[PDB]
Amino acid sequence: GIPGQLEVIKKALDHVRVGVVITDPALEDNPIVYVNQGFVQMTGYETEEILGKNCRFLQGKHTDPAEVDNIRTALQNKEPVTVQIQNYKKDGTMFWNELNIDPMEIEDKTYFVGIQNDITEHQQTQARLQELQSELVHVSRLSAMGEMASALAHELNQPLAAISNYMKGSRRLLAGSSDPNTPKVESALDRAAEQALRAGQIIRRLRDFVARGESEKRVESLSKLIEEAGALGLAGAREQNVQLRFSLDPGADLVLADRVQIQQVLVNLFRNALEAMAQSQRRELVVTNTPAADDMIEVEVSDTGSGFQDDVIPNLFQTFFTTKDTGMGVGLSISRSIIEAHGGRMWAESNASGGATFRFTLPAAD
Amino acid sequence: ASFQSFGIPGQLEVIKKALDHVRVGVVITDPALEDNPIVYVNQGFVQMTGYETEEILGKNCRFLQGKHTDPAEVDNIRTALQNKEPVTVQIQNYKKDGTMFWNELNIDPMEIEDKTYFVGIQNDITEHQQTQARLQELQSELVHVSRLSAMGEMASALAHELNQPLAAISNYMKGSRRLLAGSSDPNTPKVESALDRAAEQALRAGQIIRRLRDFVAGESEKRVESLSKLIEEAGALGLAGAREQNVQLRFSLDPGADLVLADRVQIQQVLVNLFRNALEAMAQSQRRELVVTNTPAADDMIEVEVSDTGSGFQDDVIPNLFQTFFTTKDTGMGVGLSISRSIIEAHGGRMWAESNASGGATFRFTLPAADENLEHHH
Ligand SMILES: Cc1cc2nc3c(=O)[nH]c(=O)nc-3n(C[C@H](O)[C@H](O)[C@H](O)COP(=O)(O)O)c2cc1C
Ligand SMILES: Cc1cc2nc3c(=O)[nH]c(=O)nc-3n(C[C@H](O)[C@H](O)[C@H](O)COP(=O)(O)O)c2cc1C
Ligand SMILES: Nc1ncnc2c1ncn2[C@@H]1O[C@H](COP(=O)(O)OP(=O)(O)O)[C@@H](O)[C@H]1O
Repeated sequence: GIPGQLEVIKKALDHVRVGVVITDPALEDNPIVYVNQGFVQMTGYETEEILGKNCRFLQGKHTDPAEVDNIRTALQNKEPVTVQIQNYKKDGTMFWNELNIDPMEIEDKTYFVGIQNDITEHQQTQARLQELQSELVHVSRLSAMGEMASALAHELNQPLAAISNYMKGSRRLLAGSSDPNTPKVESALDRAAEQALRAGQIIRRLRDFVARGESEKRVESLSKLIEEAGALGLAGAREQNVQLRFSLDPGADLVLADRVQIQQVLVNLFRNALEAMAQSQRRELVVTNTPAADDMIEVEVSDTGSGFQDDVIPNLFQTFFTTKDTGMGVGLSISRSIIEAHGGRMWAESNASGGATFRFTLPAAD
Repeated sequence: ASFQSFGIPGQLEVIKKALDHVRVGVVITDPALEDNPIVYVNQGFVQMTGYETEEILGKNCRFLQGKHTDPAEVDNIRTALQNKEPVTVQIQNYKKDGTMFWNELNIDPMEIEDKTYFVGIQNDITEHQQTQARLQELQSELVHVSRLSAMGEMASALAHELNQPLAAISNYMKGSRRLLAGSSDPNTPKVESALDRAAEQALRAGQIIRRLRDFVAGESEKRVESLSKLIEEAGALGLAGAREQNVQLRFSLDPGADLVLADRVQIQQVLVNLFRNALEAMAQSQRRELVVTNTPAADDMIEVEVSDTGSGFQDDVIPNLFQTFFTTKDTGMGVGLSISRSIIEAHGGRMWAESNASGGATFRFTLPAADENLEHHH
């Protein structure tokens, strides 16, 4: 019968996850007379702390008072109104409330039904999309320059190959020479050939690093990728009189990772450390790996550079945060997302020399 | 008898209407009836699926399933219901018009008195899944582009790295030639000739490496600048070698179409890049002539032209049919031109490329004039 039918739909209402309230405007200050379990879960308030209150109790410091005015106006004219608004859970947490209110007429009596949607997650995701799109535009000039470097490097292969052929041909001809100086010319040529090979390796590394590529997680040696990242990222270090120390542990060497991504994380720490040590009297860079909890391996990169002022540390990883006049402030933000996608954490601290120490973790392999 | 809210039928109507304002899909089924038919459905479900209430009531909800519905996740539901268990699946369903949508389905048993009902909550999350896929594409794109930009930040250090083995090679072969001097072996001149060709290739290599520093910065700020001064300074850097290459320089600069709003350093970089490209383009060429002019243009701009008689830009640039735009190819020079164009556009101007009668290249760009009227002055 009609009761029983009522009981069925009320229980169904408590299973919808959106918040549902009904207010009775014939009662002083338009109080909530019905609330479903969805609104309870959403707001953190118990039913007894909701029923009999006007809905404005969800409002707080950063609630837009003009969108509040939009609500009040719509209700005075018994008009429907949709609004996205700042509300507050019982524990004080802000949520974004997408509010939909409609007048209802039952037996010639007006009620208002409110449907509330917590869209905080939705707004976070949208903000993240906008932010990613913005970071891409932010680094586009530098990325073009990286493309130009890769392309010029590739073009460099051609005269190098020609130099090799000329030296190879020359060695052929010198084979028939009995001149006393002929061994010395051959030595010079071999040494030149070594240099051609080393120039070739620099090009190879640059080009492998910028390639779009496969993106698989695989068993990788930390020793190997630290040296690979160092070859790229630590250029100029010897000339800057920076003392490099890689203190590695062979028992903690294999991780599960996309090696180029871990390389780019290390390249960024290295370039940042060299920049931070530019005006430093002592210049020492230490890289260390150790076993860590939950079958992880922790990598530490420490420098003796200008380090971190007291207010700085909790901003380091924030997108666009930089202390440099020409900074982008994306490097650390991108690195942390790579590390978290590999299942680890990345963090920073001041060290005892007044410089900076960065740590990250990756899962150990077998 | 009871007034309005105080009464049962009034209450039923109020809650019925409330449920119809819930935009989520809500269905109630009755498992005591054959094949567990739907006995209640809200307007939310009507809106979501495209079916009217009359086309829903009395059916088993599997009627939304179709071609690419996962039988695994269907079986998961079937099992869970037989054991009166809550269940959530994300499943593929189809609207009345055949459109596929992603249905996040929450199903719970309800007891009203001693009777079991099932309540199903449906959410179309198709757009949510798309936003997630897009987010992952952008993240992945950023991670890649980020490696490129790390290398871009290191452009100058990369040049320094590459310069060392090249300089060593040149010295080894200069030293070798001295050692060969006065050898009486008849193959010696063939060796010397090869060493010299190799010395030339080493220099070519150095020219290529030097281009890495074309756009290396410093913070940029625009000021009133003299085009003629900019052109002169860029000439001294980029055209040193024109005499030895026997390139004729013909500069028709207009005093009084001279002042622009510009970043001195960036604009010099654009000019030096054009000047170097023009020299390279005119090596192995017949007529060797470089023309630079500046001229008032529309919308308060000044237009600069750099024309050569070289072999053309077809390896580095693809101009559109109207020669109002160009697409850069994946070469050192092509990417350099795209950086130059980006610098000009950040100055408010345009850069473009035309063929000329020599079969060479003409590049043109605009910068805002520091004075609001020329060109209506002739
Ligand atoms: C059915 C209904 C639901 C409402 N839900 C909310 C809500 O979830 N959050 C909120 O801040 N205000 C909500 N309001 C609005 C407040 O109750 C009040 O109308 C608003 O603050 C404007 O009135 P005022 O200027 O007197 O505060 C709701 C109003 C109605 C009628
Ligand atoms: C309350 C309720 C709501 C349901 N909603 C859907 C739905 O929206 N889409 C769907 O494909 N199946 C839905 N189902 C599941 C189907 O009715 C059916 O249980 C499923 O196909 C498994 O049973 P079967 O293998 O006999 O077809 C729902 C089931 C219940 C009890
Ligand atoms: N090794 C380091 N020593 C001191 N400060 C650092 C170091 N690495 C990063 N930082 C600080 O973190 C900020 C953000 O760095 P990052 O995200 O790589 O972007 P950017 O280098 O463009 O600023 C830097 O501007 C600097 O303030």
